[PDB]
Amino acid sequence: ANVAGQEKIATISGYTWDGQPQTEIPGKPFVKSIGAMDYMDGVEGGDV
Amino acid sequence: QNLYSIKYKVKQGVSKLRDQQKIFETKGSLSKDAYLSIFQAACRQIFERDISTFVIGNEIENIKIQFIKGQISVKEMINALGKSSVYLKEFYNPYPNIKVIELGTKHFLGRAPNNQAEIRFYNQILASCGLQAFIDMLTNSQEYAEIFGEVRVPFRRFPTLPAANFPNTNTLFDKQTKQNSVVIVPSFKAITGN
Amino acid sequence: SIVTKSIVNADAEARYLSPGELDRIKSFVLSGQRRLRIAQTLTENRERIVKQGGQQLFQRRPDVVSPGGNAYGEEMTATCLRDLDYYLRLVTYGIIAGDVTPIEEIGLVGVKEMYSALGTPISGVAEGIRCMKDVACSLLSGEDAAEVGFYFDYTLAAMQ
Amino acid sequence: SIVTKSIVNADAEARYLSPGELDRIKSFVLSGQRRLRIAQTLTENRERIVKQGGQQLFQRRPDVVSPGGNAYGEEMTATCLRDLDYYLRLVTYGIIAGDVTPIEEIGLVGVKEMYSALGTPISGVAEGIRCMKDVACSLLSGEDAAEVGFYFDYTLAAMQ
Amino acid sequence: SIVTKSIVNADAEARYLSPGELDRIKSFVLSGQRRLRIAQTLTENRERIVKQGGQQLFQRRPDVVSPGGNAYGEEMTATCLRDLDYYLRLVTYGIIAGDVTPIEEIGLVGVKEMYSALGTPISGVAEGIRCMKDVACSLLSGEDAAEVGFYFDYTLAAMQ
Amino acid sequence: SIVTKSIVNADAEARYLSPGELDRIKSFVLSGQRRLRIAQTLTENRERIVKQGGQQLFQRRPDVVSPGGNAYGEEMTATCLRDLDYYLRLVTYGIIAGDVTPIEEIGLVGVKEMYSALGTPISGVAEGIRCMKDVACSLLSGEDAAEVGFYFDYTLAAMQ
Amino acid sequence: SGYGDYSYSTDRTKGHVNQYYV
Amino acid sequence: MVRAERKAALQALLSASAAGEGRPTCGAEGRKFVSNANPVLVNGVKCVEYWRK
Amino acid sequence: MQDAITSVINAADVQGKYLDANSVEKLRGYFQTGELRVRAAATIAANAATIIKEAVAKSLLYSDITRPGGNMYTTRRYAACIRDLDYYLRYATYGMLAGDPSILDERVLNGLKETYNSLGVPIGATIQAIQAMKEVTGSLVGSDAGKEMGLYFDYICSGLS
Amino acid sequence: MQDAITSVINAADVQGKYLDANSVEKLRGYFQTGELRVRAAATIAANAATIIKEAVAKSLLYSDITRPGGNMYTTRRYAACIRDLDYYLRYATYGMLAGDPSILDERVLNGLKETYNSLGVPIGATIQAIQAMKEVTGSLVGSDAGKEMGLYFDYICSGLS
Amino acid sequence: MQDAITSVINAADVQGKYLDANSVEKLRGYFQTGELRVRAAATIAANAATIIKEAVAKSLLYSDITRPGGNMYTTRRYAACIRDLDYYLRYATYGMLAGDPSILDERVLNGLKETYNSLGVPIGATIQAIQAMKEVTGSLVGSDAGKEMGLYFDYICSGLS
Amino acid sequence: MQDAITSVINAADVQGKYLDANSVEKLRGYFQTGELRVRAAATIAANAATIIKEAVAKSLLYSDITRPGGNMYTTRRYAACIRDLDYYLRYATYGMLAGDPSILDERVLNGLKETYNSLGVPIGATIQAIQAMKEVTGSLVGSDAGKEMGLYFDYICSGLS
Ligand SMILES: CCC1=C(C)/C(=C/C2=NC(=C\c3[nH]c(/C=C4\NC(=O)[C@H](C)[C@H]4CC)c(C)c3CCC(=O)O)/C(CCC(=O)O)=C2C)NC1=O
Ligand SMILES: CCC1=C(C)/C(=C/C2=NC(=C\c3[nH]c(/C=C4\NC(=O)[C@H](C)[C@H]4CC)c(C)c3CCC(=O)O)/C(CCC(=O)O)=C2C)NC1=O
Ligand SMILES: CCC1=C(C)/C(=C/C2=NC(=C\c3[nH]c(/C=C4\NC(=O)[C@H](C)[C@H]4CC)c(C)c3CCC(=O)O)/C(CCC(=O)O)=C2C)NC1=O
Ligand SMILES: CCC1=C(C)/C(=C/C2=NC(=C\c3[nH]c(/C=C4\NC(=O)[C@H](C)[C@H]4CC)c(C)c3CCC(=O)O)/C(CCC(=O)O)=C2C)NC1=O
Ligand SMILES: CCC1=C(C)/C(=C/C2=NC(=C\c3[nH]c(/C=C4\NC(=O)[C@H](C)[C@H]4CC)c(C)c3CCC(=O)O)/C(CCC(=O)O)=C2C)NC1=O
Ligand SMILES: CCC1=C(C)/C(=C/C2=NC(=C\c3[nH]c(/C=C4\NC(=O)[C@H](C)[C@H]4CC)c(C)c3CCC(=O)O)/C(CCC(=O)O)=C2C)NC1=O
Ligand SMILES: CCC1=C(C)/C(=C/C2=NC(=C\c3[nH]c(/C=C4\NC(=O)[C@H](C)[C@H]4CC)c(C)c3CCC(=O)O)/C(CCC(=O)O)=C2C)NC1=O
Repeated sequence: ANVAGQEKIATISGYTWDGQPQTEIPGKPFVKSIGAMDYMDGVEGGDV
Repeated sequence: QNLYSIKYKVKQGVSKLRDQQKIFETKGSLSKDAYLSIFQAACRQIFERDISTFVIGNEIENIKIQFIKGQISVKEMINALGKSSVYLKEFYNPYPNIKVIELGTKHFLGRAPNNQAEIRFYNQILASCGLQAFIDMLTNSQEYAEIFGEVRVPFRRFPTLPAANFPNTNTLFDKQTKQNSVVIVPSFKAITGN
Repeated sequence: SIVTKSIVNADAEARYLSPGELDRIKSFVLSGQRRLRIAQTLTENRERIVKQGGQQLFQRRPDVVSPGGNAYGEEMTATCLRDLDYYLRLVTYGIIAGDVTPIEEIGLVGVKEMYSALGTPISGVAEGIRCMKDVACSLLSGEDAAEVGFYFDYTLAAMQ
Repeated sequence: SIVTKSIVNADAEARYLSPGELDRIKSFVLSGQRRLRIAQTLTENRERIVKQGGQQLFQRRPDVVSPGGNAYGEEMTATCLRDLDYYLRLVTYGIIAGDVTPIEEIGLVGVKEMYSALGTPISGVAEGIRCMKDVACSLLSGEDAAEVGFYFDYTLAAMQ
Repeated sequence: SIVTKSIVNADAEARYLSPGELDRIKSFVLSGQRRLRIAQTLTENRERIVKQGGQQLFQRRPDVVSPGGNAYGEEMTATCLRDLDYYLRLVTYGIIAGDVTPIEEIGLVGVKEMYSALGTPISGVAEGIRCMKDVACSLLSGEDAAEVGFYFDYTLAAMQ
Repeated sequence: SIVTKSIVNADAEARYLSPGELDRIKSFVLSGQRRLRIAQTLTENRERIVKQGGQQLFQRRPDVVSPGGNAYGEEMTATCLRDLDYYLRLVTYGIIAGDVTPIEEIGLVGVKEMYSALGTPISGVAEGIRCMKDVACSLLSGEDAAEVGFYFDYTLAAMQ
Repeated sequence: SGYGDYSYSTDRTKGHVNQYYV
Repeated sequence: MVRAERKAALQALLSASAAGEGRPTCGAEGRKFVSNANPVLVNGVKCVEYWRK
Repeated sequence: MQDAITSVINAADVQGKYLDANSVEKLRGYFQTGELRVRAAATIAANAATIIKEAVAKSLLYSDITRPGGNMYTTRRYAACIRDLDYYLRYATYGMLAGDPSILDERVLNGLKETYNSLGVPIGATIQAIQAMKEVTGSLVGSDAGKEMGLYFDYICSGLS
Repeated sequence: MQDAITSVINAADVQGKYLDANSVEKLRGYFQTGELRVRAAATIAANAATIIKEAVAKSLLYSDITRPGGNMYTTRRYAACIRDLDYYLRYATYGMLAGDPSILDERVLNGLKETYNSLGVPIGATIQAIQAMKEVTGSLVGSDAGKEMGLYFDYICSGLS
Repeated sequence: MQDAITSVINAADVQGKYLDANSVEKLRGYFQTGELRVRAAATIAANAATIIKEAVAKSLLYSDITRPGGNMYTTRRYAACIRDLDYYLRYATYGMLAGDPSILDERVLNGLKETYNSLGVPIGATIQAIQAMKEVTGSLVGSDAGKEMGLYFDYICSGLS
Repeated sequence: MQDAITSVINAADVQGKYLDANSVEKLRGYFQTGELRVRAAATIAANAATIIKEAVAKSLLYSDITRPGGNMYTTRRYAACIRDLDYYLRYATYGMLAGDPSILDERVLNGLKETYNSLGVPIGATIQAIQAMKEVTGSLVGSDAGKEMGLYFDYICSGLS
């Protein structure tokens, strides 16, 4: 999951430093942000 | 009862070989035919068989004549017999020193090595002085003089008390000569401490 | 046995049995029919020898069956006579074996260490074997009574 | 006890316990872990002390268990050994009390009147307490056998 | 246990315990003081629960203690109540363990193969556990009686 | 340890520990509160004992720190002082065990064979221990300095 | 080991198989 | 209690200035005997036969 | 495997005992420290990959073990070595939750000293990589939790030497 | 062999450390129980013939192992039987004085299961003659002393099973 | 070792029996054939060296085992070959006198098939030399005695294959 | 595995011989006792639950092993123990029909002593549950049939000791 974000393939939502799920909206766990890169094409396996 | 029940109860115990054992020694005024049966019995203890098939014929001939004349005792004939070229060729050349220790106590003491302090004591003698200093430390020990003295020939000596020595001494004397190249007592598994 | 004892002495010396040792083995097999007869005479008079020899011991050593004695009661006196049946069985083995090795290897080696641990007087077990000796020697002739008297006498000296 | 024997002497004169009396009471409670240890050994060695002390008694007094004796029979011998177990129990009460008072108030006052009224030889009971004393003194140390022997000795003197 | 069952499920997958599994383990350690109190109440009423529970069982199943019945006599009725003391001990283990694992691994696997070999009716061993359940549920409140009623009910269904 | 050295002597003759041997073990373990204090005075004066004892050694043996000597250079003189701490640590082991067993089994058996392999003069190592002994024995009272003075004396005689 | 030494590999004899026509 | 026992075991070390035999197997040392080896370990374990023979 | 609770039920079951006051003391000791263990078990599970990265950098990333010819030279031997530290940290966390070292004898140490001798893996180096992983963890989780995790690291090190 | 004092010194010595406060507290744990051991060790030395005589009567005296065909049948087997029981009782007293079971591993249990299987000696009947000897000894030495002596009777039985 | 007599006393001793009619039949069988065995034992003892000279000439002397590279090549290898036949003939005579094959299991066959495999000695050739020694002896001593000696030759051959 | 018929055929086949008069007499020894074996084998198949129920009651039912702490304590261990007694009784009936103990070596005794030592099952208590099962079976099948069935109960006990 660090290799995936290091090559800029995707962002994998994980845990905080003490075991709590990461989230962008505190209702549900593992919610991630969006915009302008999730809909950009031609960058599927970018940086690979 | 049946043949399987009876056969299992007859074999329990140590062995009838402990009771069926002969001890050779010199009493007063032996003839020359009686000295010759004691000498041939000493060659079966130190070499595990009679020498006719592995000597040329003149290696230990003067030790035999010197004994039949009554000039040397059974303890001198056994020290002079174990530090000869026949013993060196048979029980020192083909084996490591760890196996030479277990065979030396077997032939000259009738028992396997007692404990680790004994294995590391004889191993330091075989490293510094060699084989003939090894034989002198066995025949000149206080254990030898107590059980064999100067008039008896060593025997199998079924031991009890040192708490590994019965099963170890039985594995040495129940294997035939050159049965395999395994070391019975290579060492004792290290007990905690120093 | 004569045969076993001669073979271990000839294997220890790594040769065959001499003609003088092969005659002692022939002298022993010729007496086998007689030895077998003496042992079947003691085997069919087991109760009479153990019961009578036991009753005789209690007359000679009345303290072993007294209160506080070792063989006191129904259960301890039956064990008392159980031991006399062990040693009469061994004596019939030694008669047919021709020697005292069956008696020595069974019930004479460490016999003082066993009875001294059980609390039984070793001196009374020897007087009970002496009493079975005469009950048995009365069932045999003068020539057989000296034959079996040997094996009863060796058990006593080993038990003192 | 010792606290009892000291309060009785202060109560008798209408005064408080003297400092010397309070010193003895203090010395007595500091021994409780030792008295409780000796008493618990004799309590754990009942059958050894009673069976051996009794069998040694029937070797010195064979007539009490013979035909015509008081302890003759299985039921009468169990009562013979029942009484030796009564006097071992009292010895443990005297050890922990640090006094011969519990042994005296139970089974020593009027003991000759009782045993004569039952037909039992009083001297045979004192011989069983002297035999049961040696089996107890052999299971204890050299210093523990000095205390336990003080209570076995007082009982024998009172039984004569 | 609840902690053991979670670790073997996470070891089978070669991972750590998830935050959802670590909450069920935290919910279990906070109820430990309450679980220790309930099981400590059944442990000081063992005689009342086993005596009353079995005594009440002989009213429901009077044929097991009748002549010819399995638990007939002093010895077979004491063995009868011996079995009820086994299953009450296991129930106190399951209360503190939080689950029925201790009751299943001891005395519920192969239980029908054992009683069918001893000749005991399995249908009567279940009615005796039902009778200890009510004796025990009367010593507890309404909230604890439903707590321990779970472990008594699982033993019955496994024994049918 | 003194307990170990007594068990091997009794095992040699195949007997229980004599009263004279059980008397030593009692007198030894009762003194444990003072052996633990003597070993603590040396354990907190390690730097003064090694820094002072090694400082005297290089005045009496100026050849080990000259060119060609074993302890020539700052890194070999530091290894010199490392060995003086090895032997002081063993002396505190011997004070607490009441015997020279820990010293001889760690750093006395084959000690001449060790230094002969490294080129180190054994007479210079025994000179550094003799100089540490005065510093150590000067921190202690009249008879505590006699106990500590022995383990330094056994190490010296063993090291020559 | 020595000079005259036995080994299975240098044994061209029919001694381990009793072909008695050789 | 251990005073006379210690003063004698200490004298044994000093007066035991025995000679040397063999080839050095530890630098210059390493002769037939190992330094300060406890002799009670080798000679304290004895071979015994119940019913001696 | 058995945890601190199962360990007490099993020891009282082989004696035929109800849970007495001495068994209730061992059960209370675990229930009190139980909230401290679920807190460290969640903080170690989230930093698992970066704990081993920092523990290797402190012990044996800057030695010459990775030099050509030694173990953990090739990529296969380097990847197989961090997978063991990956093993020891995960099984010391199963032992800190359970409060019992019983799972380490069953599923870790069984025939492991013989496996390293057959392969040639330095066992003294594995013990110092584990001692570094003990220091990295004891700062992340604190002193109380770090002193419990260090109890099961010493168990792997003692059963490995 | 190492006793309880050497077992604490050897634990500090393998770290190169002086005796710290925790090892000094283990040393005090032995010095306290040291006078309780010399008392129990002297009472077993005097009642040794009695303990073995009672363990045989309670265990194996009127069974078929003492009858014709049993191991202990002949008078040589009986004297060897009650001599082994005198070995276990003397070595279990060495282990109680030392406070360590290490002497039982080198000088008692070494090759002892291979010895009895060679001869045909029943192991289960031996464990119950040792268990009966533990019961007779707890009566003589007390309850707190009998908890220590029984600690080394179970070490022999567990390594002999 | 036990002979025909000791074998019957030992089998009745482990059962607690006096010698019944069935044990007396086995004792009579040995006492009858006892004169036949002391006659053959003196005939084999006087022709011991020439029996094996003729038995080797019939089996192994005119094969190619003595060819260079065989087992029996060197003089040491040849002298050890005939020393074994000295063993087998002398121990089959101890077994014919005793009337019991018990001495062959104890002092001959113990670890012998492993000793020949370690040295490389052909097992089937030894059985073929023993079968010749069995035929040479059965003509010297006769049919009744030769059929008893051939009973203990087959015992050495069966325990060797 | 081989029965008494194959044991005679394999002895002739190893010599390349046809069945001679002595091997034909061994074949008649089995054909005679063949109807006595099918009668005993059919009565054990019907009274198998009864034989095992009695060997347990006479041997190991009210002892220290059915109590908390001993093997056979838990109900899983009780059902496992009386299932083993049903293995020995079924395989001892195969060996009686075949007249050969060879099936007991491959399918019963193979690795069985290593199995019980792994688990901690008492061997001496197992031999007496098998000896008690031999005593219950001799009452059901008779005296001459009980001499054959007891021949394979002792083979299992002698190879299990
Ligand atoms: C002629 C062929 C031959 C050899 C080689 C041999 C070796 C041998 N080495 C031994 C011990 C030993 N060997 C070592 C060796 C070493 N320690 C290390 O850390 C090293 C890397 C290493 C150097 C190679 C040690 C320390 C012992 C003593 C073990 C102990 O005291 O517990 C022992 C036990 C006796 C004793 O302690 O003196 C033997 C018999 N015997 C033979 O017959
Ligand atoms: C100090 C540690 C240690 C032990 C224990 C030990 C035991 C030992 N026990 C032996 C024999 C034996 N041991 C027994 C023992 C028993 N038979 C029974 O039925 C009982 C259940 C059991 C004793 C409780 C018997 C019968 C023999 C065979 C003795 C003979 O056949 O002469 C032997 C063979 C020598 C002999 O005694 O004749 C040894 C060496 N050796 C040691 O170094
Ligand atoms: C074959 C060789 C052999 C012998 C001799 C032998 C003796 C032997 N005698 C025993 C007991 C006994 N033996 C006696 C014997 C006697 N009491 C007396 O006052 C008399 C002097 C004496 C008989 C003449 C008694 C009373 C007991 C029971 C001891 C007790 O439990 O109090 C026992 C213990 C219980 C048992 O019988 O199994 C053995 C093993 N065992 C053997 O293997
Ligand atoms: C903890 C799991 C567990 C259980 C339950 C268990 C049971 C168990 N029950 C037994 C016997 C028995 N159990 C009973 C029980 C009963 N009879 C009745 O009529 C009632 C219906 C029922 C009780 C409610 C009886 C009568 C016996 C003895 C049977 C006999 O000997 O005739 C026995 C054999 C003797 C003994 O107690 O050692 C075992 C091992 N063992 C275990 O390990
Ligand atoms: C023979 C097959 C083989 C390979 C390939 C190998 C790789 C390898 N690369 C390493 C480090 C490294 N490798 C790099 C490489 C890079 N940094 C970048 O930014 C670039 C993208 C990349 C260049 C390719 C760096 C920076 C380190 C040091 C990492 C550190 O010390 O934290 C290390 C640890 C230290 C060392 O020994 O160098 C190994 C073992 N070992 C082997 O046996
Ligand atoms: C869960 C319990 C458990 C453990 C502990 C375990 C250890 C284990 N370590 C292995 C290899 C290995 N382990 C190492 C380890 C190291 N190299 C070093 O330099 C360091 C000192 C050390 C890292 C700390 C290496 C290099 C190998 C590969 C050996 C090879 O490929 O030849 C292997 C061989 C398996 C394979 O490669 O597929 C096993 C089974 N297995 C288990 O199931
Ligand atoms: C009393 C019971 C007993 C037996 C049987 C016995 C056998 C035995 N045979 C041996 C060697 C030997 N055995 C043979 C035998 C043979 N070569 C052939 O070609 C033939 C087929 C075969 C004989 C018929 C040879 C050649 C050697 C010497 C091996 C060598 O020197 O490498 C050795 C080696 C040591 C020695 O000879 O002293 C033993 C111990 N020892 C015993 O104590």
